[PDB]
Parts: sequence; C-alpha cells; structure tokens
Amino acid sequence: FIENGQWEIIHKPSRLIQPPGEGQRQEVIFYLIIRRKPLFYLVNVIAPCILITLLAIFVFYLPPDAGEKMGLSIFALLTLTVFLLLLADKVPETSLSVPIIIKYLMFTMVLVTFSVILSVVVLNLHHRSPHTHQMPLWVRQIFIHKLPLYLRLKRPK
Amino acid sequence: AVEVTYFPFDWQNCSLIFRSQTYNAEEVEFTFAVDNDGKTINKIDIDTEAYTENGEWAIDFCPGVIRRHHGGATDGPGETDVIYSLIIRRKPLFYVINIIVPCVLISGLVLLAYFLPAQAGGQKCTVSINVLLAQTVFLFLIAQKIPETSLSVPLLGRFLIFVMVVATLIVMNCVIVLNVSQRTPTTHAMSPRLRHVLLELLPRLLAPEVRCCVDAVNFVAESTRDQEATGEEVSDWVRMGNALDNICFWAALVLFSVGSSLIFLGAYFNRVPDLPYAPCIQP
Amino acid sequence: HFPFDEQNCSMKLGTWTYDGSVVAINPESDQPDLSNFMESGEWVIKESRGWKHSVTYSCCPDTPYLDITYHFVMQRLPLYFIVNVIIPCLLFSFLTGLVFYLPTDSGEKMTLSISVLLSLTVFLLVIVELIPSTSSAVPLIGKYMLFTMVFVIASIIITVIVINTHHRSPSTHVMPNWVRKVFIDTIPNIMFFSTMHPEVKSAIEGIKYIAETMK
Amino acid sequence: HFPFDEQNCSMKLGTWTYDGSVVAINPESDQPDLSNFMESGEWVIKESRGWKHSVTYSCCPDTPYLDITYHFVMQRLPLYFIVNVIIPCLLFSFLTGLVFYLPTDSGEKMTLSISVLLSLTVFLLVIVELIPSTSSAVPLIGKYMLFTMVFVIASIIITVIVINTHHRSPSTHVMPNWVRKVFIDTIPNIMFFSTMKLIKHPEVKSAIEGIKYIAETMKSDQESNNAAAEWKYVAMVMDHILLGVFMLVCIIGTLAVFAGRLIELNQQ
Amino acid sequence: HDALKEDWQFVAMVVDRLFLWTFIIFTSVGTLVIFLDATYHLPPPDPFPS
Amino acid sequence: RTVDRLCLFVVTPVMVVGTAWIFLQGVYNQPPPQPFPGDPYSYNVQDKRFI
Amino acid sequence: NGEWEIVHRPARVNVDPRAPLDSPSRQDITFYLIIRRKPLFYIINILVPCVLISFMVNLVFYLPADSGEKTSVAISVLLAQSVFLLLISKRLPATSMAIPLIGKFLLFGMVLVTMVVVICVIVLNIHFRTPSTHVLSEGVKKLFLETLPELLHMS
Ligand SMILES: *[C@@H]1O[C@H](CO)[C@@H](O[C@@H]2O[C@H](CO)[C@@H](O[C@@H]3O[C@H](CO[C@H]4O[C@H](CO)[C@@H](O)[C@H](O)[C@@H]4O)[C@@H](O)[C@H](O[C@H]4O[C@H](CO)[C@@H](O)[C@H](O)[C@@H]4O)[C@@H]3O)[C@H](O)[C@H]2NC(C)=O)[C@H](O)[C@H]1NC(C)=O
Ligand SMILES: *[C@@H]1O[C@H](CO)[C@@H](O[C@@H]2O[C@H](CO)[C@@H](O[C@@H]3O[C@H](CO[C@H]4O[C@H](CO)[C@@H](O)[C@H](O)[C@@H]4O)[C@@H](O)[C@H](O[C@H]4O[C@H](CO)[C@@H](O)[C@H](O)[C@@H]4O)[C@@H]3O)[C@H](O)[C@H]2NC(C)=O)[C@H](O)[C@H]1NC(C)=O
Ligand SMILES: *[C@@H]1O[C@H](CO)[C@@H](O[C@@H]2O[C@H](CO)[C@@H](O[C@@H]3O[C@H](CO[C@H]4O[C@H](CO)[C@@H](O)[C@H](O)[C@@H]4O)[C@@H](O)[C@H](O[C@H]4O[C@H](CO)[C@@H](O)[C@H](O)[C@@H]4O)[C@@H]3O)[C@H](O)[C@H]2NC(C)=O)[C@H](O)[C@H]1NC(C)=O
Ligand SMILES: *[C@@H]1O[C@H](CO)[C@@H](O[C@@H]2O[C@H](CO)[C@@H](O[C@@H]3O[C@H](CO[C@H]4O[C@H](CO)[C@@H](O)[C@H](O)[C@@H]4O)[C@@H](O)[C@H](O[C@H]4O[C@H](CO)[C@@H](O)[C@H](O)[C@@H]4O)[C@@H]3O)[C@H](O)[C@H]2NC(C)=O)[C@H](O)[C@H]1NC(C)=O
Ligand SMILES: CCCCCCCC/C=C/CCCCCCCC(=O)O[C@@H](COC(=O)CCCCCCCCCCCCCCC)COP(=O)([O-])OCC[N+](C)(C)C
Ligand SMILES: *[C@@H]1O[C@H](CO)[C@@H](O[C@@H]2O[C@H](CO)[C@@H](O[C@@H]3O[C@H](CO)[C@@H](O)[C@H](O[C@H]4O[C@H](CO)[C@@H](O)[C@H](O)[C@@H]4O)[C@@H]3O)[C@H](O)[C@H]2NC(C)=O)[C@H](O)[C@H]1NC(C)=O
Ligand SMILES: CC(C)CCC[C@@H](C)[C@H]1CC[C@H]2[C@@H]3CC=C4C[C@@H](O)CC[C@]4(C)[C@H]3CC[C@]12C
Ligand SMILES: CC(C)CCC[C@@H](C)[C@H]1CC[C@H]2[C@@H]3CC=C4C[C@@H](O)CC[C@]4(C)[C@H]3CC[C@]12C
Ligand SMILES: CC(C)CCC[C@@H](C)[C@H]1CC[C@H]2[C@@H]3CC=C4C[C@@H](O)CC[C@]4(C)[C@H]3CC[C@]12C
Ligand SMILES: CC(C)CCC[C@@H](C)[C@H]1CC[C@H]2[C@@H]3CC=C4C[C@@H](O)CC[C@]4(C)[C@H]3CC[C@]12C
Ligand SMILES: CC(C)CCC[C@@H](C)[C@H]1CC[C@H]2[C@@H]3CC=C4C[C@@H](O)CC[C@]4(C)[C@H]3CC[C@]12C
Ligand SMILES: CC(C)CCC[C@@H](C)[C@H]1CC[C@H]2[C@@H]3CC=C4C[C@@H](O)CC[C@]4(C)[C@H]3CC[C@]12C
Repeated sequence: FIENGQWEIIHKPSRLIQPPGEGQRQEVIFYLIIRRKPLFYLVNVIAPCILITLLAIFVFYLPPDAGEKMGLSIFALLTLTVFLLLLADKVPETSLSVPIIIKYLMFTMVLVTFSVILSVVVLNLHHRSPHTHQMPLWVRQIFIHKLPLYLRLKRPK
Repeated sequence: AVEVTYFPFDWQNCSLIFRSQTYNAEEVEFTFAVDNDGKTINKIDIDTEAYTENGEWAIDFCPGVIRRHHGGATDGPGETDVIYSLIIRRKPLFYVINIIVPCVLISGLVLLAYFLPAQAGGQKCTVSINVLLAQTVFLFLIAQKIPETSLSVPLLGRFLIFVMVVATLIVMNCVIVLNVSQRTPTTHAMSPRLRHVLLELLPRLLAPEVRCCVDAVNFVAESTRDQEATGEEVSDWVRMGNALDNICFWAALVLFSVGSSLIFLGAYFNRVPDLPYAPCIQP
Repeated sequence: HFPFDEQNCSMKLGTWTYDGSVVAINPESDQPDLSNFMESGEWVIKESRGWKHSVTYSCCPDTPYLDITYHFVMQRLPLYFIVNVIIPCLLFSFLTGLVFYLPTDSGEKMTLSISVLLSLTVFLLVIVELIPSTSSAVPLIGKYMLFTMVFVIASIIITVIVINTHHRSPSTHVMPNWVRKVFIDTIPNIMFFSTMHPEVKSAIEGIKYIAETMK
Repeated sequence: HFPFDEQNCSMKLGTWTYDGSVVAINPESDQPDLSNFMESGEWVIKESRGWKHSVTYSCCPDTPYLDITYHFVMQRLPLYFIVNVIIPCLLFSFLTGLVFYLPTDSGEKMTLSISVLLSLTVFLLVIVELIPSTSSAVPLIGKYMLFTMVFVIASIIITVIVINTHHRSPSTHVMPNWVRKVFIDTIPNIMFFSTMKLIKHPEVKSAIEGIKYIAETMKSDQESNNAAAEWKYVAMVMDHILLGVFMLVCIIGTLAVFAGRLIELNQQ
Repeated sequence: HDALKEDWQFVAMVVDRLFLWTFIIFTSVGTLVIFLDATYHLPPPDPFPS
Repeated sequence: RTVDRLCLFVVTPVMVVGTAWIFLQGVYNQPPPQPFPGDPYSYNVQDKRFI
Repeated sequence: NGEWEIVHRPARVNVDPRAPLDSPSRQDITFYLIIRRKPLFYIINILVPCVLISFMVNLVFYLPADSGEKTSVAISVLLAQSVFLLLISKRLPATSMAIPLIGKFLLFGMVLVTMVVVICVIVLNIHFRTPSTHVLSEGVKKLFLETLPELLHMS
C-alpha cells in the first residue's frame, strides 16, 4: 500500500444502503475516515505566529526613549500579513465555517494591532508636553500612588 | 499574438482562419452567406439578444475576407481560405482600480520627502526607500499579469520602471540633502562658493583667587561664544539644505508629472482605428 | 455587490437540428429537480425554475424553434471573504488614524504610516489571490480596498504636513496671524485638556552675555 | 548566458519499426519549410537545417537505421528580462552604495540598507518564478542576483562597523595611534581637501569652588568632545572611501557579468 | 519643567507595565483556548456514531 | 554595552554551530553504494552475472 | 535531467510467495531509479541568501544602542526569513514524515532571530535607565562594569 504522507486512515468500513422502504436502487458505500498529519502547518505557520506574538508582548518592555516601539510592532504586523499570504494558497475556500488556524491568525493580528495602538498610547503619554498638558489629580492618584504598588514598580525617592 | 505596447489600454487583432483541410480552391471554393435582404454577411454574425459581452473584452469590429492565393504556375493548384479579424478592445477597469491608481499614489508619495526636515527624526529616507519597497511589491504583483513577450515593453512595465527610477533618484537626492544639512564645523569646512550659490544667488535668480575666578568666568563666557558660533554655522548649513530641497522638489515634481503624463497619453491616443466597417454588434 | 452578490445563471437547452414542427420538448416540471442536490459551501440556491420558449423567425414562419431555459438564482455565502479580506482591511483602516495620536517628537510617525501602507500593499497581493479579477464593474470589496488605500495615502500626506508644521523654526519661519487666530484661539475653545580691572569687566560682560544668550 | 542565450534544439524523426533496408527516408529539402512560420514574441530562428544520418551497428551490419534530424538555432529576445529583472537589480545595486554618503547622525543608514535588502528579498519571488529551476549551470542573471545580494550584505556589515566607529568616545575606547596615522594624516594627503581635520563665610567659598568645578567640568567635556570628533572624522573618512569603493565595484560587477556576452553578440 | 516631565514619563512607564501584564494574560488565555480546542479534536472512535 | 558583548559571544557561536550541524547532515547525504541494502550486487553493466 | 542525476538503476523480477499463482499480484518486474538532486539552483537562489541574511542579525550586538536601529534590523531579518519560508512553502508537499533540512534551518534561524529581538529589547531597556527610573546597585556595577569586561577583553 502506498501510504499518504498527509493522511492517516482511521476507519475504512463498507455498507450496503437499501432504498427507503420500481426504480429504487441500492448502494454500496465505502467510507474513508482520514486524519490529517499537521506537522507542515505547525512548522510553517504556528511556530512563526507564536514567535511574532512573543515579540508583540516584548514591545511593552521597550523603553519609549529608544524610539523603536512602532518599528517592532508594525513590522510584526507586516510579517503576519506575509503569513496570511502563505496560508492563502492552502486553506479551503468554503464559507460554512472558519478554519481554526485562520481564527488563530486573526487573533494574532488583532493582538499585534492592539499592541500598536497601546504603544501609541504609551508614547503619547511619555512625550506629553509638561507646559501644555496639566496632569489631572485622578491620574496622579491612580497611576503614581495606587497602581505602582500592585505592579511592583517602586519609584526611587 | 498580443501586441503588448499599450497594455492594459490595448486593443488586439485576433484572426480566425477557416479552410478546407482536404481540397484546394479548384475543388472547393468559399462564398459568404447572405441575409434576408440579400446583403452579403462578410463578418462574424452575433445574435444581439443572446450575446453577453466578455467581462474584459469588447468586440469592436469583425470583418471577414475570402482570400485566394498560390494560383501561380510555379505554385500549382490555387488555395483559398476565409479570414475573420476580431478587433477587440480591453476594458482596463480592473488594472486601473487595483494596480495603476494605488501604484500612482504610492509613487507620488516620494515627493513628500522634500517637505520632511533634514534632521535625525525627519524620516526622509524612510519614506523614500519604503516607497521603493512598495514598488518592488507591485513589480511582483504585475509579473503575474503582463505578457511574457519581448517585441516591446508593456505600458504598465514602462510606468513601473519609470517610477522606480524616479524613486531611486529622489532617494539619492534625499541622501545628498541629509549630507549637506548635517555638516558640523568640527568635521566639515564652510564652503563659501556653495553658500553664495544657494543662499545668495539662487533666491535672486529664482591675589590668585580673584584672578582664577575671573579666568573661570571668562572661560565659561568664551565656551558659550564658541557654542553660539558653531550653532550659527550649523544654522547656515540647514538653510543651504532647505534651499536645495526647495529647488529639487520642483525638479522632481516636473520629472514625475511629465513622464507619467507622456506614458499615459501614449495610451490615450491608442483608440481602435476608425476602420471602414460596420460595428460587429449593432447598437 | 461581491462578496454579497446574487447571481441569476441560466441553462438554455434545445434540439439543435430539429425544429418544433418535428420534435416538441416540454418541461417535466416547472422547477429543476433538487431532491439529490449536494449542498454547496459557497452558494445557496434561493430560487430555481424552468421555462419553455418558442421563437418564430420571419425567414421561417412554419418552423418554430423551441427551448427550455432553466434558471437558478443563487446567493453567495460571504463568510470566507468577510473573514479573510474585510477584517484585515478594517484593521489597517483603524491603524491609519492612530498616527494622529502619535507625537511628532517620537520620531516614528512616518514609520507607522509608511509601514501600514506596506502591510496594505502586501495584503493587495493576498486580495489579488482571493478576489476574482474582472473589469465589468468595480466590486464592493474593491471599492473598500481602494477606499482604504486612499485613506492611508491621505493620512501620510497630512502627517507630513503636520511634521512640517511641528518643526518650523522661528528664525526662518514666522507665524501668520491667521494661523494664530484659527489654531491657538478659535479651535482650542471647541475642545479642551491643552493650554496656551579690565578682566573684571570682561567677566562681568561674560556673565551678562550668558544671561542674554539664555534669554 | 541567460537571458542572452542561444539554444540549438533538434527534432529527430525516423521510422520506428522499419530499418533502412526496407524503408528509406530522404529529406525533401536541405532546410525546414519556414514559409508559413508565425512570428515568435520570444525567440528568433537564426538558422535551421535538416540532416540525414545512417547508423550501422556491428551486431546488425545489414540493417542500417536511418533518421532525419531537423535543428533550429534560436536566439532569445531578452527585452522582457531586461525590463522586468535586470533594471530593478541595477537600481538596487546603485542604491546599495548610497548609504556611505549618509551621515551617521541621520539615524537612517541601517534603514536604507535594510530596506534595500528587503526589496531584494521581495524581488527574489520574481527572479525565482522567472528564472528556470535547473542546476546544469548558474544563469548569468542569477550570477548578477547573487552579486547584488552579497554586496548589500557586505554594505550592511561595513555600515554597522562604520556606525560603531562613529559612536566611540573616550569613556569607552582610546584612539589607537595607527588609526590616527592612517585615517587623519595619510589618507587626506591623497584626498581632495573639503573637510576639517566675608570671604570666610562658607557660602562664598562654596560659590568660588563651584564656579571652579564648573570650569573644570566644561573643560573636561570639551576634551571628550574633541576625542569623539576625532572618532567621527575617522568614521567619515571610512565612509567616503567606502562610497567610492562600492560605486566602483557596482560598475565593475555590472560590466564583468554582462559585457562579455554583450560584446560577443555585438561582434557577430 | 523636568519634574513635571518626569511625572508624565513615570505615568507612561506604569501604563506600559500594566499593558505588558495585560497582554501576557490575554495572549496566554487565548492561545491556550485555541490550542486546547485544536488538540482535543480527536477522530471518531466509531465510524458510525449514534 | 557589556550585556551586548556577552550576548554576541554567546549567540553567534550557537547560530554558527547549529547552522553547520544542520547543513552538514545534508552535505554528507548520498545514496548507499548498493541499490538494495543487504544485497552486495551493484546491478551495473560492468558486473555482468553470467550463468 | 537538469535537476536529477541517476546513481543506480536496477531491474528486478519480484515474485510474491504469499499471493496465489492465479493472482495478478504474484509477479512483477520493477525498474528502480535512485536519483540524486543537483542542488546548485537551490543553493545559489535560496540557501546562500537565506543563510547570510540570518547570520547578519548578529551585527545588531555590534550596533550601539544610541543608533536607534537595532530592533528594526532584527525584525527586518525576521521578515526576510518569513519571505524565504513563503518561497519554500510552494515547492514541497505538506508531508509529516520529516521537517525539510531548509525548513529545519529556517525554523532554527527564526527562533534565534526572535531571541535576538528579545535581547535587543532588554539591552535597550537597560541602556535608557536613569536615576529617576531605576536604582543602579553596587553589585550590578561590580558585575557588569569591571569583572565581565576584563573577562570579555572589552576595551
Ligand atoms: C433569471 O433569468 C431568467 C431568464 O432570463 C428569468 O426567467 C424569466 O422568468 C419570467 C417569469 O418570472 C418569464 O416570464 C414568463 O414566461 C412564461 C413563458 O413564456 C413563453 O411561453 C409563452 C406561451 O406559454 C409565450 O407566449 C412567451 O412568448 C414565451 O415563449 C409566460 O407564460 C409567463 O406569463 C405569465 O406572466 C405574464 C406577465 O406579463 C402574464 O401576462 C401571463 O398571463 C402569465 O401569468 C411569463 O411571461 C420569462 O420568460 C423568463 N425568461 C427566460 C428567458 O427564461 C428569471 O426571472 C430571472 N430570475 C430573476 C432575475 O429573479
Ligand atoms: C546544432 O546541432 C545539430 C545537431 O543536432 C548540428 O547539426 C550538425 O551539422 C553538421 C554540419 O554543420 C553536420 O555535419 C554534416 O553531416 C552531413 C551528413 O552526415 C551524415 O551522412 C554522411 C554520409 O553518409 C555520414 O558520413 C555521416 O556520418 C552522417 O551520417 C555531411 O554530409 C556533411 O559533410 C560536410 O562536412 C564534411 C566534413 O567536414 C566534409 O567532408 C563535407 O564535404 C561537408 O562539408 C557534414 O559532416 C552534422 O552531421 C549535424 N549533426 C546532426 C546530428 O544533425 C548543427 O550544426 C548545430 N548548430 C550549431 C550552429 O551549432
Ligand atoms: C461519515 O458519513 C456517513 C454518511 O456519509 C455517516 O453514516 C451515517 O451515520 C448515521 C449515524 O450512524 C446514520 O444515521 C442512522 O441511521 C440509522 C439507520 O437509518 C436507515 O434505516 C432506517 C430504518 O428504519 C431508515 O428509516 C433510514 O432512513 C435509513 O435508511 C438510524 O436507525 C439511526 O437513527 C438514530 O438517529 C436518529 C436521529 O437521526 C434517531 O431519531 C434514532 O432514534 C436513532 O438514534 C440514524 O439515523 C446514517 O444513516 C449514516 N449514513 C449512511 C450510512 O449513508 C457516518 O456516521 C459518518 N462517520 C462519522 C464518524 O462521522
Ligand atoms: C528503493 O526502494 C526499493 C523498494 O521500492 C527497495 O527494495 C527493497 O529493499 C529491501 C532491502 O533490500 C527488501 O527487503 C528485503 O527483502 C528480502 C526478500 O523478501 C522477499 O523474499 C522473501 C523470501 O524468503 C519473502 O519471504 C518475502 O516476503 C519477500 O517476498 C528479505 O529477505 C530481506 O530481509 C532481510 O532484512 C531484514 C531486515 O530488513 C531481516 O530481518 C531479514 O532477516 C533479512 O536479513 C528484506 O526484507 C525489499 O523487498 C525491497 N523491495 C522491493 C524489491 O520491492 C530498495 O532497497 C530501495 N533502495 C534504497 C533505499 O537504496
Ligand atoms: C533569548 C530570550 C532570553 C534572553 C535573555 C537575555 C538576558 C540578558 C541579561 C541581562 C540581565 C540584566 C542585567 C542588568 C540589570 C541587573 C540589575 C537590575 O536592574 O535588575 C532588574 C531586574 O532584572 C532585569 O531587569 C533583567 C532583564 C529583564 C529580564 C526579562 C525577563 C527574562 C527575559 C525575557 C523572557 C525570556 C523567555 C521568553 C522569550 C524567549 C531590576 O532589579 P530590581 O527589581 O531593582 O531589584 C533590585 C536588586 N538588583 C538591582 C540587584 C537586581
Ligand atoms: C488585422 O489583421 C489583418 C490580417 O493581418 C489585417 O489585414 C491585412 O492587412 C495587410 C496590410 O497590413 C494586407 O496586406 C496588403 O494587401 C494588399 C493587397 O490586398 C497589398 O497591396 C498590400 O501591399 C502593401 O504592403 C506591402 C507590405 O509588405 C508592401 O510591400 C506593398 O508595397 C504595399 O505597400 C499589403 O500586402 C492584407 O491583405 C490584409 N488581410 C486581409 C484583409 O485579409 C488588418 O489590416 C488588421 N487590422 C487592423 C490592424 O486594424
Ligand atoms: C529608465 C527610464 C528613463 C525609462 C524607463 C522605461 C524603459 C523600460 C523604456 C524607456 C525607453 C523604452 C524603449 C524605447 C523604444 C523601444 C524600441 C521598440 O522597437 C521596442 C521597445 C523599446 C526598446 C523600448 C523598451 C522600454 C524602454 C527602454
Ligand atoms: C517614461 C519617460 C521618462 C520616457 C518616455 C519616452 C517615450 C518617447 C518612449 C517610452 C516608451 C516608448 C514606446 C515603447 C514601444 C514602442 C513600440 C514600438 O513598436 C514602436 C515604438 C514605441 C511606441 C515606443 C515609442 C517611444 C516611447 C513612447
Ligand atoms: C560576509 C559577506 C562579505 C558576504 C560573503 C558572501 C560569500 C560567503 C558568498 C559569495 C558567493 C558565494 C558562493 C557562490 C556560489 C557557490 C557555488 C556552490 O558551490 C554553492 C556555494 C558557493 C561556493 C557560494 C559560497 C558562499 C559565497 C562565497
Ligand atoms: C502534546 C499534545 C498532547 C498537545 C498538548 C498541548 C500543548 C501543545 C499546548 C497546551 C498549552 C499551550 C501553551 C499555552 C500558551 C502559550 C503562551 C504563548 O505566548 C506561546 C505558546 C504557549 C507556550 C502554548 C504552547 C503550546 C501548549 C503547551
Ligand atoms: C557554517 C555556515 C557557513 C553554514 C554553511 C557551511 C558550509 C558552507 C560548509 C560546512 C562544511 C562544508 C563541507 C566540508 C568538507 C567538504 C569536502 C570538500 O570536498 C569540500 C566540500 C565539502 C563537502 C564542504 C562544503 C561546504 C560545507 C558544507
Ligand atoms: C557563508 C557561505 C559559506 C554561504 C552559505 C553556504 C551554505 C548555504 C552551504 C550549506 C550547504 C553547502 C553545500 C554543501 C556541499 C557542497 C560541497 C561541494 O559540492 C561544493 C560546495 C557545496 C555545494 C556547499 C556550498 C555551500 C552550502 C550551500
């Protein structure tokens, strides 16, 4: 038997299907229940998505003064777009449901997009003009007095 | 055979040649059929009611001719055939919407580099070289569509190569402007010729303790004086870079506009010629 | 209206060489038989019907030509194109406007905008692989793609204008009165959260000089 | 020599089951009939000829085996590959050298070089889908692609070295004497010169010592800035030399790849 | 001015660390959910289940 | 900068050695000397097996 | 062939003792082709560019933190590796018998480049610390300013 490198045969029964009950006809149906072997997609899609996701997480450890948060986050988005192009050749084209790998890809893209957005928010806070923007008191009380203790951020002095 | 010169704003001349496989002209000859009124139907007939036009191609003309040849004594028995000439016109809407217009806008973006500052945070080269990268992506996209012949260069390819060349020239110019603007007195000398040409000629053409304390104060004052003179020469360098940017923006805009306009006007005068034939599909 | 398009596709069937006077064709039923129809993962047949037609031409008033045309009205299932095409374009469209919340002093405004444009440009390769390429009309998905691209281009242009305004030095450029009236006075009212011995003589002149320079 | 290649393609015809002793084949003409040949948009047939051949094996002396082989010498039309492949490669090769005229303080040298490399990497899709996948020999266009890629990589490496040189300071490194001699002294001698080479009150005493401390501090930072400027000058001299070298190597490689075949075609 | 700028920058740092932890949590939860959904999708024990 | 230098000397040898290992599995990959393992015969016209 | 060299080419008469004599599967003659790929095209067009681009990511350690172009270089190398993976994805079947050698190298290099991006993030985080943000302890100074530099022969 010439075994397929992408499919494993789990079950292979055969059945006689009688007509429901003059022109009626029986059938002999040979069933093949087959499981895909997904090593190719683990190597070529899933692991890159995990790595890109890790980089998207690590954007938030990059200091604002480095001026590199946008570069890393948005080029991670560009890499995810390249992997969407990779998957476009392989996935089924039907519309009765969404493949779980596509769901994971869009989850990762939403994560990277939110990383871009929140990095922009952080940079907006960092580069805020002291002379032009007056700090509200609630911002002080939450983000300088209350929240830093829970995040294990001890401001010197 | 696809005449590629004005692709995608192109029209083609596709031949349908019919002949007897077995018999020569002396054995079998061809005549055109006639309509109800007796008019000879020397063309491709199309039923207007049942005809659905191709999504990309419009049939503008379709004459037919009966040719006889090879009737010479040396040639021997005469041969004949019937040739129909489908003159078809491409509807370029897909290429306009999906390729040409985005490419034109992205290629126009490099002109914006002239308006960014010539400083570390200005990101002039960022814009220029990344537009070039996008143009390379468009080259990949267009490779899957153009014909693969070499009798002439298609218009789409010619325009793409032109905008790539323009972007390369603007990248070089932006590099030169950044080189001129960032010059420091400690590392580069103040050339008076270039300054006169750009900033002057072009706009018109267009008790030991007391002594030690006093020495310290004087040293601080002279350091401040040196800093002010260094910053004034740096300012002169930035003004020279600004003038270079100002002139070269207009130069690059003229180049881009003229080249794009000529390339597309070459297609604008590429209509189907006014042949002495009735339309293939009567309106 | 793609990917939300409806298509009416027909199958005209007739005796090629026999006219109605020698062979008559009649539909078995008014609708095509869909009892053994396999479900599609891309289309839903909303309607189906068979119609007999007879045509008599002037040149042959005694030989009517018959046909039976079966038409199927079908609606596309758009989930594939919604998930794979619309959602990325929407993400890029949302990220386009984020540049105007990114400060100029970051030095990354052009990085963000130009890289969003680059991501959209690669997704154009994706769209060309997924969407059908025809020139009979501009599909709705193509209108959205062109809108997103023009949106990004406009964001880039206006971002360059904002950067140029931010970096305007006072020595070279001078504030017009209309700019001050529009942006520093009228507009900030709508909104809020922002605001607006000889050597001893030499040393004396040096101290006063440092003060004047700082002024 | 792809895409400037010449191909000799043959078509051998013969009676499969009849040998020369029972069926003899003779050419109708010395050359194939090209009277009704449609024009090709990719190839030009320079020469065409039909030759008859007879082969006799030692084990079968009496049964000669005949064939007629029609050969066609074809020259590729290279305009398509020149426009779509060669010119973008030449543009990237030209852009490779422009990093060495960029100032280090611009903060865009790596951006330019890396973006040129990314453009080349995207261009790899085009070149591999257009170039044939065969290992008989390296195509000339493939040689040019490899040359260009290798030299963008070299430019990136040397640009990293130059940027590291520019940022050296006395707080991190000490200028070697040989670097000074080679770059600040010898090379400018063979270069066009365009670049420069109650007093007892404690508060009063504290103020005096403070102004002294300020004076010494700014003197120290002036000396540090001078050493840093020396490093920057060395990096600038290296950058000018590399600009010249990379432009010359770009031209030399572009000629050395193609000009031999181009002259061979021009001389025929 | 430096003190007020430093206060703004410290607020930015605190917000950045909060977003770091939030992204770690959301990433871990979503990735675990998707991966467990994929891993536990096993072939049928019987060819004709009830 | 000290961390950068340490990470250079740690990471570059790892990548070099791993790449060399991965590609050296491929460089010295050739088919076996005989077509069939366990069969010494070469199945070549040079080594004719006369009756 | 322009890609395959024939190494061995045996011919064998195969008889199945288990199958019955009246079965078509009893006897066959098999002609085998052991063929070795000629890797010159793949070498020149993928492996040398891919390997060199992956190796260049080590250059980020020699870039200064003040350059502001470290993580950009590293993530761009990752993007180029992704493009190479896209190129390779079209040329082989999606079999699970083994990871291809080029696939193994690409996975290894992408993991390494991701680690390098993380290291660059950490280095940039360390570089931009100030007294108002972080406390520089005496132990950290002892380890990273004196001991390690003379271990590492730093200037
Ligand atoms: C998708 O595309 C198809 C094809 O274009 C459309 O099909 C049309 O469907 C309509 C019905 O909705 C058809 O109209 C009907 O045709 C019947 C057959 O006509 C033939 O036979 C009679 C003799 O019996 C001849 O006189 C006639 O000339 C034809 O040869 C008629 O019997 C119907 O008549 C009924 O409606 C009219 C309305 O004016 C009444 O006056 C009558 O009394 C009677 O109630 C009717 O005319 C049409 O012919 C179909 N076209 C074709 C080519 O098949 C689909 O509708 C379309 N689907 C969409 C868009 O939803
Ligand atoms: C592209 O590739 C093709 C091959 O596929 C080349 O074709 C060869 O062309 C040369 C001529 O340029 C051929 O050589 C000529 O062969 C003739 C026939 O030879 C057969 O018949 C004789 C007589 O029975 C036998 O002896 C012989 O073995 C063959 O069976 C000869 O008649 C020609 O004679 C000429 O040369 C001799 C020796 O110099 C002189 O003495 C004669 O007077 C005369 O000048 C000649 O030998 C060759 O056979 C072709 N090969 C094939 C397989 O067709 C193309 O040339 C090549 N194109 C290019 C440009 O490279
Ligand atoms: C792979 O795909 C095949 C189909 O291509 C699946 O085979 C089907 O499997 C299901 C479940 O095993 C079968 O459904 C069951 O059929 C039984 C027999 O039905 C026939 O005989 C009765 C006689 O009275 C007729 O009335 C009927 O029309 C059929 O001709 C039923 O007895 C079963 O009833 C059970 O389910 C119903 C609900 O649907 C309950 O109301 C009942 O109480 C009872 O619990 C059931 O309907 C189906 O017939 C199979 N199709 C075939 C053989 O073509 C494989 O299961 C699938 N494999 C996997 C792993 O997914
Ligand atoms: C390329 O691919 C081909 C297949 O397409 C390979 O050919 C196979 O090669 C292997 C090894 O040479 C063969 O396996 C061997 O078959 C021998 C004969 O088996 C037949 O004859 C016996 C007679 O008693 C029958 O019982 C049996 O059913 C068969 O009809 C065995 O004797 C060999 O056993 C030896 O090795 C095993 C371990 O593998 C030991 O346990 C035994 O004790 C003994 O030492 C062995 O099984 C196989 O039959 C070939 N397949 C064919 C011809 O179709 C090529 O080898 C491969 N080339 C490469 C990879 O280079
Ligand atoms: C390849 C990937 C890994 C690369 C690792 C490279 C390592 C490079 C090595 C450098 C270590 C740092 C040396 C200098 C600073 C030490 C002193 C200091 O301020 O410590 C700080 C904490 O420590 C850190 O901030 C450590 C750096 C961040 C680690 C992030 C998690 C691990 C890596 C990411 C996840 C990897 C796995 C997932 C992704 C693959 C602050 O300390 P403190 O709170 O003030 O406490 C006071 C006492 N003390 C000051 C004496 C400490
Ligand atoms: C679409 O394609 C068709 C078919 O190619 C084409 O019709 C052909 O056009 C050519 C001209 O381009 C015709 O050839 C001419 O025939 C007349 C006799 O009928 C000759 O007198 C002409 O001679 C002139 O051109 C010669 C060129 O070699 C000169 O040597 C000579 O001195 C004359 O100047 C010429 O040979 C050909 O007969 C027709 N074929 C038909 C109609 O069947 C048609 O024009 C194309 N339509 C377009 C492009 O709109
Ligand atoms: C580099 C810039 C200036 C131009 C970019 C467009 C290029 C591709 C254009 C400019 C001039 C063009 C050439 C002009 C004329 C001819 C002669 C014609 O019989 C075949 C095509 C050919 C040979 C063209 C090929 C394409 C071409 C080389
Ligand atoms: C793009 C800018 C910079 C340069 C434009 C140069 C113009 C004159 C060039 C560009 C492309 C050229 C055309 C390309 C190909 C052909 C087909 C050939 O059978 C006749 C000449 C013709 C029609 C060329 C005429 C000259 C042409 C229009
Ligand atoms: C580090 C910078 C300077 C880039 C250096 C690139 C070097 C290593 C490149 C340039 C050209 C390359 C060669 C080009 C072609 C071949 C032939 C074949 O057998 C594959 C390997 C081999 C022999 C390559 C080995 C690596 C090579 C020598
Ligand atoms: C081996 C078979 C039984 C499957 C077992 C499930 C394995 C593969 C799943 C279960 C939980 C998963 C982890 C859950 C969350 C994360 C964090 C994310 O940032 C990277 C991936 C990572 C680290 C996942 C890796 C794969 C994982 C370990
Ligand atoms: C370490 C990096 C550059 C990865 C690539 C390593 C490559 C270029 C090296 C590693 C070991 C080398 C092989 C080692 C020894 C031999 C035998 C000799 O006949 C030359 C070729 C050959 C077969 C070499 C080919 C090139 C090779 C495979
Ligand atoms: C850094 C330099 C060496 C470039 C990287 C080279 C990498 C890709 C290595 C990996 C495997 C290597 C090949 C493996 C085997 C051989 C041996 C011999 O047949 C010539 C060289 C050749 C064909 C090697 C060329 C270089 C090679 C392709």
